[PDB]
Amino acid sequence: FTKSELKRRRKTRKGDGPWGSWS
Amino acid sequence: MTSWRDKSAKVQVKESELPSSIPAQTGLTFNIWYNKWSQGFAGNTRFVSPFALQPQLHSGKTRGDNDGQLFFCLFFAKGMCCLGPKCEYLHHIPDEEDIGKLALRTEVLDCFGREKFADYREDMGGIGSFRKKNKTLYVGGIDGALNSKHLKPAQIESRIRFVFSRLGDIDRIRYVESKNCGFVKFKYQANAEFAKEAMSNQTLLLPSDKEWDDRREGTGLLVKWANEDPDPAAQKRLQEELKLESLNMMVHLINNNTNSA
Amino acid sequence: MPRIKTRRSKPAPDGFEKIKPTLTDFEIQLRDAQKDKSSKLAAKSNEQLWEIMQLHHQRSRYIYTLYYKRKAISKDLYDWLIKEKYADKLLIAKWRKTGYEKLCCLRCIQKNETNNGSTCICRVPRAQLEEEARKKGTQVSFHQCVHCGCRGCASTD
Amino acid sequence: LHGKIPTLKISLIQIFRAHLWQKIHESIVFDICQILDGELDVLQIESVTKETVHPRKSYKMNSSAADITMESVHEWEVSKPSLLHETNDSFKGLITNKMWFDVQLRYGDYDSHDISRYVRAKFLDYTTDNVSMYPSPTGVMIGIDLAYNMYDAYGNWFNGLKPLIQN
Amino acid sequence: AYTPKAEMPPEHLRKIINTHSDMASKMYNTDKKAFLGALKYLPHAILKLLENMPHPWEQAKEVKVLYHTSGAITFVNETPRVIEPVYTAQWSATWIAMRREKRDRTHFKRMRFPPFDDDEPPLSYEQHIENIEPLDPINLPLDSQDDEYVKDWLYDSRPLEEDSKKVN
Amino acid sequence: NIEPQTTAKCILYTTKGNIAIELWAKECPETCKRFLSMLSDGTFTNGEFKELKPTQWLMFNANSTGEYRTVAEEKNPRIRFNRDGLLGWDRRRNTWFITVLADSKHVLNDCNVFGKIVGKSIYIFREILYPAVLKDVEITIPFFEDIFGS
Amino acid sequence: HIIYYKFNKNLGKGPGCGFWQPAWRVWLNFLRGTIPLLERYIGNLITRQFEGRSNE
Amino acid sequence: TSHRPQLEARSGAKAAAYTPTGIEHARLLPGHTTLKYRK
Amino acid sequence: NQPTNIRTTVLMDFQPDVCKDYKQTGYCGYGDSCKFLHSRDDFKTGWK
Amino acid sequence: VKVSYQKLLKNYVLNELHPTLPTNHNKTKLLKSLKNTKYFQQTTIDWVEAGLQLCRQGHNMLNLLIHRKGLTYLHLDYNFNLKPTKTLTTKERKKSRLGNSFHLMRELLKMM
RNA sequence: AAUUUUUAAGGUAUGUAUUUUUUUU
RNA sequence: GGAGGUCAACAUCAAGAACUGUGGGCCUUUGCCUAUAGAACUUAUAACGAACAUGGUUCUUGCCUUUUACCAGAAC
Ligand SMILES: [Mg+2]
Ligand SMILES: [Zn+2]
Ligand SMILES: [Zn+2]
Ligand SMILES: [Zn+2]
Ligand SMILES: [Zn+2]
Ligand SMILES: [Zn+2]
Repeated sequence: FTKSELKRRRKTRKGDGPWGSWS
Repeated sequence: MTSWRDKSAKVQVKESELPSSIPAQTGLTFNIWYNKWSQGFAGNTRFVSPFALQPQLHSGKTRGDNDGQLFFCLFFAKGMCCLGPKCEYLHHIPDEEDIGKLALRTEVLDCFGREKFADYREDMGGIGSFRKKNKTLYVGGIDGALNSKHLKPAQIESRIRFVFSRLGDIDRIRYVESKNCGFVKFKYQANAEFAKEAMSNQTLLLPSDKEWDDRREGTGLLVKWANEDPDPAAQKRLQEELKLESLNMMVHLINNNTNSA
Repeated sequence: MPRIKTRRSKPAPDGFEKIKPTLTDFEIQLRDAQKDKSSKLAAKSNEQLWEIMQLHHQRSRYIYTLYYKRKAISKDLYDWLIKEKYADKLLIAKWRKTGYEKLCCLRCIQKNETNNGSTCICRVPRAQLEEEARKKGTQVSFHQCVHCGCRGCASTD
Repeated sequence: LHGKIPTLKISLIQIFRAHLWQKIHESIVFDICQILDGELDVLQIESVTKETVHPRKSYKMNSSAADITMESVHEWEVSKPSLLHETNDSFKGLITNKMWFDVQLRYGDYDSHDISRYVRAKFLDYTTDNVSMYPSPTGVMIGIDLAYNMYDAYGNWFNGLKPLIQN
Repeated sequence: AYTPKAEMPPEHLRKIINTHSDMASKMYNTDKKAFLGALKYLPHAILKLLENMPHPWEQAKEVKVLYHTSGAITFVNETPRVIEPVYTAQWSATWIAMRREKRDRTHFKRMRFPPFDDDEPPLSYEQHIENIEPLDPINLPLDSQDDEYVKDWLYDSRPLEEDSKKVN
Repeated sequence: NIEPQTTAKCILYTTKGNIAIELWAKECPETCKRFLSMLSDGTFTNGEFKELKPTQWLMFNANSTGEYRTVAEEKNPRIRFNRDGLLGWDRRRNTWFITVLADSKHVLNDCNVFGKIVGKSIYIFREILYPAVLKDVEITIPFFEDIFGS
Repeated sequence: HIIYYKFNKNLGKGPGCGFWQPAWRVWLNFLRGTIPLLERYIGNLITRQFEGRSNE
Repeated sequence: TSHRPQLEARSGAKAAAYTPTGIEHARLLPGHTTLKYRK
Repeated sequence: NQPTNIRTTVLMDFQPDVCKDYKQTGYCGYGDSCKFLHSRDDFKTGWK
Repeated sequence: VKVSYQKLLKNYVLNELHPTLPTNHNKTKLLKSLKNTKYFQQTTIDWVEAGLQLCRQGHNMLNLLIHRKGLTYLHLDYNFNLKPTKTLTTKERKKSRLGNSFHLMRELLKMM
């Protein structure tokens, strides 16, 4: 995996960190 | 599919709505430990369930599916489940695809993941025995229908055939006029158990016929496990259906031996 | 030391007024987190606690960012915010460490308490769990840390 | 009872049996009711009507409630609260319509106190308390020591009342 | 291994304990057995609670507790320590405050016992007691100058906590 | 039993009699500044006593102080209905709630409890047992004199 | 007695007091030794309450 | 007629536990914990 | 001189000492020795 | 008072004369072993709050034991007075006989 | 030349049945 | 690397005035003699604690209808 992939990927979770819901 | 598959089941009831604990004033003082009304005499605790489900409407996909937990939500079966799409158990009526996965463990414990007990119970209560596989259900307390009486068993039979129909398979249904008891046998074990919890303490007729609005009040109807059918008619048939199944179960058992070699 | 304004306590340093309303908006929420709704379900009862653990997490990041990111508050005031317990020192000390930046709680890294192994799955990257799930293609099963309600402390997610 | 002491408990349960405490209370209330009912003309009383008493009021020692209530043909010039036997009375302080009487029994001891101090202490206690329900802020509290055959009353008196309740 | 124990938010405990106030649900069946099982240790919790009492020059002490996550019991986990001479000075100093205030005011009222009626359930901290600012403790005037050495740190809860030289 | 303390006193002169009032300012200051202000603003004067609800309460002075708007709700558990004649505040705009003898606990947490009646003049209120009207309002002990007439 | 007549010397009979250190210690020590009583008693009472008394 | 008293084994085969139910008697609290050997 | 500041809760004594054999029957085995009351009350015109 | 000085001396002497000499290996303490598990968790809090908390705890404990035993006619008030509410038949009487563990415990909470 | 305060138990039995929706000939 | 922690584990803390290790010598390593190295904490109007509780067993007592709860001295 790659840093760019992760950084882009996370914002997907609804509410920042870490209580933000995946899906 | 068109009913169950796509939808995530709507919450049957709001958290606020669900009945409170502490059944009201059966006794002089509440007992914190055993939650009961201690000192005084009870006058039949039993009441008609204020809740029931809509087999097609409430059923849907949930978080149990993604987990793929085998066991079914019983508070769904009572139509009382407040979690809905956040519930961790399956919401729907059992099918043969889900039964097949349960089919390993359905002997020791029911569809809801409640362990069976060896001896049954005096009055044939909640869960059965893991000694006998009983597909036969007994209905009683037809007064749950209330005073309104029906002209013949046709009204009764058809109504019972209608209501239990949605809850799964049916091998046969027999109402008895002399004794107000209707014996229902689903094809499958797992289905018989799901109907017991769903249909207990319930009322009858149509949604809006006669005394339906005051229907909530009554005694409520029993749904209990049933004794062996004593007549030699079915007693031959139960034994004949036994043997023919036994012969089927010799072949598979010599086949995995035929596999074994 | 005490949260209360007991006469022993020292009056706040200079820059405290600017952040005072921002902290109180956490405070009046906490007062409402503990009021004891009556909830029957055992799945709900812990979901109430998950509000406190979050409001406690969220109040410390606020104090953490000001000083250790934006450098927007004096070191006197910060040292005074730790006495008064507006911020959890031992939590923040993990935030300064490498790997732990987004951590829930000090309970989630407890090696001891958990039965086998350690460290809530709450500390395991989503990127991974998807993959061990991928072997089964089951889209995992994990949602919330039983201590917290966390989903992915691990600082990549 | 301040100890255990069973023999004393048994004698004292003989002396009061078949609800004698309640019957003494109802008995004093009734005779006071007749005596007030005979003075309707002289004292300017509209009506003397004894109330419906909770069955346990007689022996409930924390709170009380009026027994007999009064009402005036016109109006009444009442005094400060004072003892039954005191003399100087200035009737110009207060003015009311309803009066009430409490009959409070008590069974005293060697350490007990004289009845007057008990009657006044309970009077101030109850009338300033929020538990007791009295019709109007003027009344007479009639105490009796059952054991010592002693009585007093600490009320708000109007002209014509003391020379009765004494007699 | 062995990471030390994780301090928590008091809010967590509070919510636990006032949640378990009302229990009639079936979910409490294993939290009631914990209440009974905890009754064995209660006389120790009374100990630790009652040996950590404030002392008069304190308005409030904040003490560590150790609680059962089911809210079955709450132990005070500190032990008090005092410098012997400093402690004697504090008690002696209040002593003089007591005599001066006894000779001072004419009527000295004394608290009614018990303070609260039998039927009133014990009032919660976070509602009743928490909001109010505390009343002043006994202290003593202590002199402007003579006592300049001790007067700063005398009445502190733990008189000297941070001094590298004065205390461990 | 345990009431924080009475910090405000406003005497009501009515037809049926003179009703004294003691108030808790500190525990619910918002309700105070609606109550006392309308006595300084006079919008309560000549109020008919309106709706008795047997065993519940009696009501009067319906009009609303600010912008016909609500009041920030506040409560204290020390202040409960154990008594008759606790001044109270309904959810509806600027409405007094005067607790009758039956002093129920269920209307609690439907209202913001406010003040008492002095133990002497409670009897005059019990005369309700031709509605009363409010002639004149005197304030004996003010508490917060800032923002009041200012 | 000892604390009073050293305390109340030259002033009064009144209730003013509040030197509670000796009594507090006395009670703390009484506690120190009744912990094993109540643990054994209450232990027995509850282990009998859940598990029933011995048959033998 | 006491006849046959009571056998221990039936009381020794009961399913309480190895110990009793776990009641803690006052005379089984540890005492004289050390032995004494002869020369 | 009972102390000035104390509230002592009344604890009701609900046990009557009525002798249950002499209350029902009207004969008590123990006699004049009986530790209890012997007082003999009866109900309230129940029968028709 | 002179009697008081004598009494205090008597106690002093009887301590000085017979000592106790503690238990090495006692080093295992209740709380130190108690905090090891998952179940106990640690925090700070005000003293008075811990007092109030322990009062609530105790009251719930004793009510659950009483009601467990099946006695709902005995009422614990919040000052830990155990009161009968009703007249009891002998069987009620024998079951509600109640030991020194319960009562001693209750009295101890009452002091607190 | 100085004592010392109280709660339980051996007394009012004990035992049985009693509020239930009609288990297939 | 230092300063710390109302953190943890393990070892030790009432004995010829009282500890270990080592080299050599007799015994043939226990033990005895001799030379030597290192001894933190606790002790002499005796002790880990400038403090002070409870229980058990057995004696001698005190209250005395019997058990619990108790009186008060001793030994362990
Ligand atoms: Mg005998
Ligand atoms: Zn569900
Ligand atoms: Zn966490
Ligand atoms: Zn976690
Ligand atoms: Zn986390
Ligand atoms: Zn008799």
